[PDB]
Amino acid sequence: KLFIFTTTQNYFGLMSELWDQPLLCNCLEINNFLDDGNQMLLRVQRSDAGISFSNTIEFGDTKDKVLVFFKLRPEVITDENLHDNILVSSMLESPISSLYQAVRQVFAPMLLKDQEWSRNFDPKLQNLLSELEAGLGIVLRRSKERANYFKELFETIAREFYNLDSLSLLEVVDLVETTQDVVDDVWRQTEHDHYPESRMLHLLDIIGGSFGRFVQKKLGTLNLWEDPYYLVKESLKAGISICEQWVIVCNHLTGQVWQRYVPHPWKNEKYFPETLDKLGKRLEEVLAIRTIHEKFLYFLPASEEKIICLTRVFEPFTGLNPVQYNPYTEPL
Amino acid sequence: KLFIFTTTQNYFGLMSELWDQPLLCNCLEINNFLDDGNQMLLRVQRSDAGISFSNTIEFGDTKDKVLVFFKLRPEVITDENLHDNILVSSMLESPISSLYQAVRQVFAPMLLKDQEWSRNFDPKLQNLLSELEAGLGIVLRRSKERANYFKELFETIAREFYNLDSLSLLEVVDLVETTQDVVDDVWRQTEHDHYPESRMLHLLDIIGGSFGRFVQKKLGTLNLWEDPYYLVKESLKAGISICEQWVIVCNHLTGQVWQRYVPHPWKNEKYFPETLDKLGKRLEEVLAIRTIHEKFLYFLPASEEKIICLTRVFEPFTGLNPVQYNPYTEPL
Amino acid sequence: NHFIIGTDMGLISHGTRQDLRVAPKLFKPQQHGIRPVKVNVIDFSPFG
Repeated sequence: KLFIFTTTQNYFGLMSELWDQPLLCNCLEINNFLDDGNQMLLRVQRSDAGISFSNTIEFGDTKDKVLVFFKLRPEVITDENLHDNILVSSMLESPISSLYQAVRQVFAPMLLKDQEWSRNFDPKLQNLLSELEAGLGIVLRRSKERANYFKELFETIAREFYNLDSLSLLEVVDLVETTQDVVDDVWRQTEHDHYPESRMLHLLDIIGGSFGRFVQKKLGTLNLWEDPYYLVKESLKAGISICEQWVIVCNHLTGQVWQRYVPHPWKNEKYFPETLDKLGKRLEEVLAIRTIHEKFLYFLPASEEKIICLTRVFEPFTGLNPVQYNPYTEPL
Repeated sequence: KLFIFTTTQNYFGLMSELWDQPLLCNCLEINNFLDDGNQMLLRVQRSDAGISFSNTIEFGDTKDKVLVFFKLRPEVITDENLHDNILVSSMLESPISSLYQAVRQVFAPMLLKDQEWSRNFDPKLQNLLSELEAGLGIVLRRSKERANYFKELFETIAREFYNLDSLSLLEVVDLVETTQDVVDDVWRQTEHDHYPESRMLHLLDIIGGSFGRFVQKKLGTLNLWEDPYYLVKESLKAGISICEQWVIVCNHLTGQVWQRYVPHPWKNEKYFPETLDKLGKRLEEVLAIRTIHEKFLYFLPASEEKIICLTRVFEPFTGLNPVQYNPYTEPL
Repeated sequence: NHFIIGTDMGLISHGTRQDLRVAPKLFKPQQHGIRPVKVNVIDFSPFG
């Protein structure tokens, strides 16, 4: 209640001591931060002539400045000064600028200089930080008869595509085939030798990633844990077919489209990151597990004890790969 | 010339504004920080009755607290407020530990939370941050049958240790008994004569601390003052049972194994902070107060007029029964 | 599927058939030591 408010004033408002008037609703979150051996963080934000503390960190703000407190010890030692057991770090509420400035200004030069000779993985961490801040810096700094035709043609296709969430899994299994064909056709030598590479790849990347987000959402609405697995199996298989079919046709057709219909600089090469591939495998593992369980169920009198007990043992295991999965912590 | 000194005072020294007397030798490095478009950083450290400002980052000290200033703009704009263009970040004297926690706590949730579902190129940033925090964690944490035996016995119970959130009070009681037996076996020197005394003592300390925090975590959520005395005392006593049993068993059995499984110089010594013991006393106090009130109600016809007046005053007292009983603040 | 078993050592254990980790606790009065009372009759209250 001394360091927490003092730092708040120092960064947000008047660089001075706040009056000893801890008569705010935010005092509870402060007391929780100090006393609760679990609350290793505390966010503070300046409100309209007001101060707001909260253990929860939120990023709805556009470009505001916030400060987060970080605890060293499990619990605060009240007898000791409230600045000898707590760290502070400011940050901007900007998904691009905050990471760029934070990494570039603080982390990259810190690791470069502040390195112990006996510690490994330093040169790898250094390379990672460099590549990271570079990409952020790039984003942070960001006849009309043919142009009009191109805009109208591809804008129509894009808008027809954008109504994707309105389609079920059993239908998009076929859309992946239609969309790949029509998009590769319109890119052909129609009004110009070749449209600038910008949209040539960007539209396909949006379409591919859009299928990813589509399947991720739709498989979640199947409740891949409940009793009506019959319908789940049907829709799940469709989700896999969507994921795999798009990747296969992309990798095959690209090789010939850029050689036969549009004289695109790339030849006999692919473009698609194939994030659908991992999503498809994820569902395949789920299907295999559920299928095996159903097969054991037919033999329920044989393995009754195992089947009943293991169902609930494996539930917290499945909870390590939730619906709408992204393989960014795949080792878990 | 205000923010740099004022912030240093607020974090290192007296929580007040430094008099406008910039007559220190360190003022040159401060002035360079402000005016030099190249020096984007300035570290400050409080020495023995001294303050040292320098862009140079060092880790010669063991466990001191330092702070580094960072600019957003190449040069300070003196016209604008001197605290709206400068950020700070504190750190401990560890070139690896600081980076690990800073990245994990700040960047990992920042990108994952602060993301539009339709925005691309973030998958790359995600992978980069994943490898970034991974390498930092890996270094920070850094015949064979001996080590393998230890690991097998550890993992037998570490699954729950690392995932206690999913258990409940009754399971915790079972865990206390279960864990003691499993770790006791680790002292056995029959698979291999080597036994790492320091590893066992360290592990027991870690388990005690984390486990203790867990118990009070769960207990805090009960809100042990509500009208259903029946449920209050039931859950309350469970917390006490966990606290007493864990303390008694861990201290007694540890003192035994030091001489029985391994004929070590140690025996009959305490190796635990007994945080649960303090928690148990606090729980007993809450039970006594809550119970004696219920007893008054049971015998209410004896002093009904008093219970009514006592209830009205009891309420504002009960408002002062917080959770996470930090012994430093318990006098309240 | 649930059942309890008593022993001469003065304790009664709990268990079941299907899921053998539901609540593998034992029953004991508010006593200490052993008290091998040699439990000889067990019953169940025929109510909810």
